[PDB]
Amino acid sequence: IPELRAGLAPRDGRAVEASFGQSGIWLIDQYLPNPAAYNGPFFVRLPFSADPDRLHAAVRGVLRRQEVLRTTYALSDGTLRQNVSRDDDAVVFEVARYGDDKELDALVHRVANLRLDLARGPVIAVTCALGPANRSAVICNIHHIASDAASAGVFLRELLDAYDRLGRGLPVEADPLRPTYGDFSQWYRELMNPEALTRSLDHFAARLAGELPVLDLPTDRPRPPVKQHRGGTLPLHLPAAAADDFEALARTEGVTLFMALVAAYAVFLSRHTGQRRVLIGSPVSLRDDPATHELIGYFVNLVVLQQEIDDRMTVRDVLRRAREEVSEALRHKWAPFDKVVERLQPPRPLVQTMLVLTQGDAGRISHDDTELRIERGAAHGAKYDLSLVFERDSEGLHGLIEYDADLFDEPTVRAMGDRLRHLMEQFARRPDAPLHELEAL
Amino acid sequence: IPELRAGLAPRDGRAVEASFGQSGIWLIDQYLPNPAAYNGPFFVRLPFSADPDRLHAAVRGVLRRQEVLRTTYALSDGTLRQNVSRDDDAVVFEVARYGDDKELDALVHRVANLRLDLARGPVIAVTCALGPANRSAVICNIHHIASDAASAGVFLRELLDAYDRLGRGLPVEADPLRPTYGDFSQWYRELMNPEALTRSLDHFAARLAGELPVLDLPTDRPRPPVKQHRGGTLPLHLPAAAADDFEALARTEGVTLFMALVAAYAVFLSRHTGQRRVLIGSPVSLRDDPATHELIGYFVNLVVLQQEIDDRMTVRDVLRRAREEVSEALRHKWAPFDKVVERLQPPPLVQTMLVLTQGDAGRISHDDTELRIERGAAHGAKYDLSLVFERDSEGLHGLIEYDADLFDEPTVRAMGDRLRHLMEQFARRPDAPLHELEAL
Ligand SMILES: [K+]
Ligand SMILES: [K+]
Ligand SMILES: [K+]
Ligand SMILES: [K+]
Repeated sequence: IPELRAGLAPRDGRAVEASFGQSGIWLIDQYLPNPAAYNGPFFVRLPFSADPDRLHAAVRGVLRRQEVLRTTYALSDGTLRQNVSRDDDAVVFEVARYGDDKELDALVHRVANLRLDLARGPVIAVTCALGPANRSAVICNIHHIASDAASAGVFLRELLDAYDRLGRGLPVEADPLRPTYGDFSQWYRELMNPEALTRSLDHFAARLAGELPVLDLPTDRPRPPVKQHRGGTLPLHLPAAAADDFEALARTEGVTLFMALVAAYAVFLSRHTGQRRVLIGSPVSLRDDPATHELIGYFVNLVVLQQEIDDRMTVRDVLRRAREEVSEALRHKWAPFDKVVERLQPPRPLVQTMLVLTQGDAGRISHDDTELRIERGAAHGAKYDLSLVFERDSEGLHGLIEYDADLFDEPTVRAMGDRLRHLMEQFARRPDAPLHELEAL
Repeated sequence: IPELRAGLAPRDGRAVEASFGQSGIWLIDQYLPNPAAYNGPFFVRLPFSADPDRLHAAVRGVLRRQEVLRTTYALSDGTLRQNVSRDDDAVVFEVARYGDDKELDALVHRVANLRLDLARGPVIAVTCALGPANRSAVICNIHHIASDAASAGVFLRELLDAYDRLGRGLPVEADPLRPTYGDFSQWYRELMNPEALTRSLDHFAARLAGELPVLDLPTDRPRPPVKQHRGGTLPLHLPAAAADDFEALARTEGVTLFMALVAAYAVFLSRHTGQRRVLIGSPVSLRDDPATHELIGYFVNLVVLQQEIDDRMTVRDVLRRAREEVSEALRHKWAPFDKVVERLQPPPLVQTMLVLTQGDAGRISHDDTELRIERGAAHGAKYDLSLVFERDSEGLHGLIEYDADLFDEPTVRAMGDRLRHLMEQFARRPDAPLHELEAL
């Protein structure tokens, strides 16, 4: 797998083609809300009161060092292109006040519900929120065509570094040795040469051949003709003990934590739908190369995982079947989801639910000897029926549910969450047990 | 002024043309937020824990009795039509929970940010919010084309009444003797016959002739090429004392409270813009006839008020000049705003607005206890800023709705402070020339 190098894309001024991910995203954009909350608008509470003018000047420094934040999109002869502008002030900005968490959440909602223009920009909004005493907060919305979950950490590190440099009178400018998102976009297209792309597509086309199941969850309402794009969230409240045991199960059985969650979630879905086969989408990070680790952009590909469940399999059986499914999918993870879709020709996609695992250390930023936390807003467009979003660090494993309120009332979701965390507790307690001997509630 | 009668529009099934207001609203409709907060998504805290299934059944009863909630819109031969459906379940509904004010505001925000489809519907969203103890809340979003500020009280009275009737096994059905929004729409077109419409348009075309000023407020940011539809709100915090004196000022000088607010706001704007002439829009209620008082719909027309201010006029001068401008404008208030705009051909007309509601429309009685109608704070900032006043039994108060594309909040807080200061001075020195009312 070749290394990403700066200058791969023409540094002459010619506009680079959008990456596989940007192209799929641009196609669907209808000025909807952010599809998901885990990778959406965010904020960080500061243990000082930030100066608004210098914070704004720090933001312009971040735009200079982060080329995707100055990028708009347009078709040029049948090809979508990334048009980079020199204007480091293309940000939707405001200074506002709050006195408590409710007032802060009101400011977050305003930022989170912007519907940014991809043709003209800006693609980023920032609010400098002034709190009581020595408190303040930065609120940020980056359009998902220009970001992913990890981008939030990148943005805040760049912003706090620029803030501090500008305070010391130092300059804040682009790193010419760092690759851009345009370089990564070209690198991705070179990686997916025609033979390598057919090979990876061929894999998923074989795995997902035939009549695929459509997730059949019990709902409070039928799917409406008009989607209203109204997402809810609900924390799992997975007990710390059960969470620690679930992590212990994973390593004891030789599976990653993610493989374990995928298996338990598949069992949960199989029970609730009465369906043997379940499909779970997962957004896999493409940040393998460390040259991507300080770049804002869409460094993700959605990968489809298929599992077959029945209640005579044991916990250990499903863990090991998830290990094989995840292993092969990750081996072909560079297959762009939208080309997988095009190759499969479903009845117009593939997946109606998603599972995500983040390392909680990506939501932790050190600044001036203190630790800061990246917090997500709760509002989203409910792209899927429901998405399980897990985060694990040394301090423990925890999760939340993002759900489509067009289908579910919140107590239904709380009941689902209640069964899922119970199941996960039984998984760790009885790896040898057949699933039918794991009793409900 | 003819009476509104039920059956004015054919009860045969032929689709009535949209009202003047609905037409203007439909033309602009993209998929933007509610333009303003004062007339936007709302909620009411209930002193019991509502039963979700019966509350949903109550909502279907309101749809049956309130025909605009079952209306969608579509052109048919160059004419916008109100297509009424019999589906009393066309509502964006959910049941959700809250344990404190923050969690409730989270449920309000989700309802408030829906972008309802005018061609397909639903045009209404309702959330049955289950709180702690024996407490709950109803959260509601009705599209601007199908409502006005007063509609929220109509909706909630209908809802609580239906809820109780369904509890006692009684039926909840349409009142055939009550006119519909379709009747009002046809009544409005008959009222604005060609001669009567030309007369009212002629009035505003003469009053508003020439090069109109464009509100020139100091902003923190220039007006952006891409509007982001990001509204803020800021409470004015008008002291009870000054608010009472201000009301007392109005009565003593023989002007309505609204007239007094219009004068003080115009003075405030002239000072902040450096402009002698200021235009203020005001949404005027068209619910004169008591036959409209239990109807949900857009019963409003925007009217443009023009005022000339300089600092040698006294408080009493601007009060009496506001009296004449408002009196004449109200006399021609049926002239549809969009037709006034078409007649004037601007390069619309007003960049700011003033509203006065009677807080008795924001207060409803249920089983001996009084309930308050509360507005969300999110909106699309249709105007640079809008001053929203409400006068109830407890006093007079106001808030500012503002465009965050232009203003940071501390700028708006400083404006609200100068406007509140000015209004106190108005009441203290009605004889004084304005140049003797010093800032701060
Ligand atoms: K502070
Ligand atoms: K505030
Ligand atoms: K909740
Ligand atoms: K309750």
